Amino acid sequence: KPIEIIGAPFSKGQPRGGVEKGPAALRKAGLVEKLKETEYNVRDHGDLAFVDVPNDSPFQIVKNPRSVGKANEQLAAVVAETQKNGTISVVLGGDHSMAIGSISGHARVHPDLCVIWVDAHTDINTPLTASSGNLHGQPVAFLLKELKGKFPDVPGFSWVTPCISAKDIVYIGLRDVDPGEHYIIKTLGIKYFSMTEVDKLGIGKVMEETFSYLLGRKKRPIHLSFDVDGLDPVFTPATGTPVVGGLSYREGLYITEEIYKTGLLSGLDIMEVNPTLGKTPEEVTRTVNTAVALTLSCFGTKREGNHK
Amino acid sequence: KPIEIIGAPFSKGQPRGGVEKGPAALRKAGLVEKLKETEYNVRDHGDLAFVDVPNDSPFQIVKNPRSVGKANEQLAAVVAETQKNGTISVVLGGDHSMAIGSISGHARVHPDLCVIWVDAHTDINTPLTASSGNLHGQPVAFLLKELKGKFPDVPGFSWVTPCISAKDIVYIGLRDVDPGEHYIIKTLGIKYFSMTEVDKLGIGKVMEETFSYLLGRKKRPIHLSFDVDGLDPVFTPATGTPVVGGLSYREGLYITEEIYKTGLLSGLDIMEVNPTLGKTPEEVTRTVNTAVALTLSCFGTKREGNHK
Amino acid sequence: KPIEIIGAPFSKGQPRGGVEKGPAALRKAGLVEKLKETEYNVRDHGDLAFVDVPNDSPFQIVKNPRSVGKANEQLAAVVAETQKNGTISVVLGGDHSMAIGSISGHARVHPDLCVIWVDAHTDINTPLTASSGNLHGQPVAFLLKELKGKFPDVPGFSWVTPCISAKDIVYIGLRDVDPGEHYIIKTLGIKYFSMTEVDKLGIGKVMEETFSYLLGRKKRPIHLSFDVDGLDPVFTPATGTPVVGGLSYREGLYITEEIYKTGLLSGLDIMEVNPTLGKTPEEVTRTVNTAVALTLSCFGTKREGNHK
Ligand SMILES: N[C@@H](CSCC[B-](O)(O)O)C(=O)O
Ligand SMILES: N[C@@H](CSCC[B-](O)(O)O)C(=O)O
Ligand SMILES: N[C@@H](CSCC[B-](O)(O)O)C(=O)O
Ligand SMILES: [Mn+2]
Ligand SMILES: [Mn+2]
Ligand SMILES: [Mn+2]
Ligand SMILES: [Mn+2]
Ligand SMILES: [Mn+2]
Ligand SMILES: [Mn+2]
Repeated sequence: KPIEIIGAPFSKGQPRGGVEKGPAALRKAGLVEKLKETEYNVRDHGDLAFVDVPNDSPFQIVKNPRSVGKANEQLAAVVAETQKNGTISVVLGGDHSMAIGSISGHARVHPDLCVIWVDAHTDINTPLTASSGNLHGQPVAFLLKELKGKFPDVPGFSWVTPCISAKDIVYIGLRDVDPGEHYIIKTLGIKYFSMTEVDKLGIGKVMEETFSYLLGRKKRPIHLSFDVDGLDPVFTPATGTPVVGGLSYREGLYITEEIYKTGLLSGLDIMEVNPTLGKTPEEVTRTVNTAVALTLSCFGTKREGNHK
Repeated sequence: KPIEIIGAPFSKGQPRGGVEKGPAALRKAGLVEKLKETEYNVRDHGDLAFVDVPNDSPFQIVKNPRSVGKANEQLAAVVAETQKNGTISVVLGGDHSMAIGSISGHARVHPDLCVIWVDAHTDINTPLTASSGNLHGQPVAFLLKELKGKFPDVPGFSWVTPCISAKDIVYIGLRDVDPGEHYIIKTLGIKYFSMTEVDKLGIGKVMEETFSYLLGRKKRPIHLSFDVDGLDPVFTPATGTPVVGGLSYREGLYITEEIYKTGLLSGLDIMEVNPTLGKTPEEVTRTVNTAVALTLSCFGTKREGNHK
Repeated sequence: KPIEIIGAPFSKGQPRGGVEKGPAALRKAGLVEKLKETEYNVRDHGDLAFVDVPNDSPFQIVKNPRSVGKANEQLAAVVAETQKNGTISVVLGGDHSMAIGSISGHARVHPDLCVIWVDAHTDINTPLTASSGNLHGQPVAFLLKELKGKFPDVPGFSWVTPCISAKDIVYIGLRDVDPGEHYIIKTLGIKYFSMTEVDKLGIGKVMEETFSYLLGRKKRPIHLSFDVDGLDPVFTPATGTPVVGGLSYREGLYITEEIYKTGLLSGLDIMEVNPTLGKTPEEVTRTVNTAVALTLSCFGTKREGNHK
């Protein structure tokens, strides 16, 4: 089971600096060559080439609808293709709206997969509840089966097929949820471990519960969508929406180490790394180094050491 | 049900005076406006006027014994008034000596109240054991029954009536306790959770035990006195007496969230916030925001999110 | 039970000159004076003068054998002498290669001693498994019985006799282990607590398990060899081999507080403080003060407070 690195230098999902530079920033640290050092074979697919949809006027409050939908449609076909080939797709991200395509592709092949979403945010606003109108804050809304039809058809997303049930997703790291989002997750019964549950339980018990809940009855593919703002700004400063009181570098690694151990990791997303938003170059260094370390962890690197 | 913001720009409890600007800084951050966005209604009693006592000769070691005792005598009067109005009192103060007026006036109405003292210090020096003479380090000493008549009656504190006992206060965050203080807390059998206990049990079990101790025989009014230096200097740098290795931002919010969950919060103190002590504007903004964040949490704001 | 500080200004164990200045930096932090103020009586033996060996050329790959050996031989005899008289030895070191002499000398007076190694590294590379050739990454290999006869006897170390068995040592803080080292610790079944275990169990649980393991069968003296890089670079930045995701300040203090509480503390090493590797003078003070706080903790200072 090899690894397939897939770059997605896209930012139309949001307004900020240059999240599209995230893939280049990550490879710069030698992420690909480092991955090849694990027991996994690795293939770099390269970065996708996105072309904007000309008259991409806002659909209500939703910005760059057609462009975001066009990019994601392309990504779903690419991820789907590497999934069918029996590989572990790794999307080096731009904004988190690319999770729509990443997960849609992964789900077309492994429909029974589950999603672990590490993020300070739920990204579950619909094109109606979100005032920002930034698609990176609505990916899960476009993917959940229960919200299907709860919002008007959005131009550019007619190819999307709600692929994940509200009970197949687990949030870890929440601390910045909008009113409408908290309503949805609450009314839909979505399982989450906010920073409050993390402080109470400890990351160790959080994983046991995350796994028993998602893998208790039957085992299935795991798709970990990782937003770097999930960890605390001290560790991942170079992101568009940083929130204090985040996951520590240690807890982040624990998460991935545990996920590795399940041997079920099937899809991975490393998103929101925006090098331009570094107050100093070192802040980018920290962000990138933290992202790379997490990525390597998902693939066997253990802090206790490794040997063949 | 209602909430009343009381301002206490008093700094005679310590050699630093920037702590007087605390209320204005918090108010400038939008504390008032944010509290109204909760489930509670809010009232701003405005700031108290502290008439400074002329010939305030030092009482042996104690500094400004009359000026502090008089400022607090008012606070206690103001606080006793809002408490009878059936509202939750919240004091945005300067130094922690004002805890005397806040807690005294609060208990003046609710004598069966308990106290949760979040602080890196015990602030329980008696005018005799204290070596600094700064009253912001002796408040608990002027409030505990067991310590009454155990040190020469200081001038200006005649009006104070020992309200709490040794089994009605719980310390959280201790990491710098002078010898005479450690002697008293243990001789008196005061219940506390120093950083050592927080590290071992974990903040989750820590809150579970304080609530068990203070509210075991019965549910009663809770007074939360929050010294911003209880959180590590990384989070609350703009404060008078900072000590490394304190409670984290997450643990700080955890405490306040839990106390809100009891529905017993009756009195609140947010002290020692001093903007003039911010090495860089971002340090004052960081300190202030955490103080506001801690307050909102006390009144419902949850990290998992909120909706109407 | 008295205490005797022993300076070990040596650095031929690693490539970066400067750690030789560690003992002078610690005293300059008032370590000796702060120690006398606890309940223990203190004596400072001063620093040892090492004899730079002439034709000290590499031994296949290990750098400066004769220099490190003779250096360690000197310390051993000194540590043996102080231990003999019935005092607790505190070795202020240069690089961690001096642990060979600290522990060797300690074991002559207490053959049943156990060892608690706080490090980000296992320092158990052999002259054949290592590659850096630096001996500060091999002290444990020279002390373990199970490792004798697993590599060629090094020139200048024949005075050494493996003193600890694979079951008499416990590691805490591990996060940067070499493949060869990892193979060794799993092969020999050595007990350890990588940051992974600390994240999972909590430092409180880690200490209980460490004591059950080492002091379960029977009670015996404890040797605590503390590498400052065991703590996170945020607290001990001035060290040769910094590694993110380290033990926190609070955890370092919890470890040392629990050790002190056993009453069996007999030998201690405070190593790898390089005051020249500090990118800024404050980073040197920060690392020196952290190490100092750690030591005081090892001899009674508790965050809850102290009093005669
Ligand atoms: N709930 C906010 C959050 S935007 C943050 C998005 B992301 O998690 O991807 O960084 C909104 O609708 O804009
Ligand atoms: N024990 C010290 C403590 S000063 C800290 C006061 B406060 O906790 O209110 O910041 C003294 O007597 O000044
Ligand atoms: N495994 C590395 C570790 S160097 C770290 C040495 B010390 O733990 O003493 O800081 C080597 O063989 O150089
Ligand atoms: Mn996010
Ligand atoms: Mn996101
Ligand atoms: Mn304090
Ligand atoms: Mn205080
Ligand atoms: Mn070491
Ligand atoms: Mn080390």
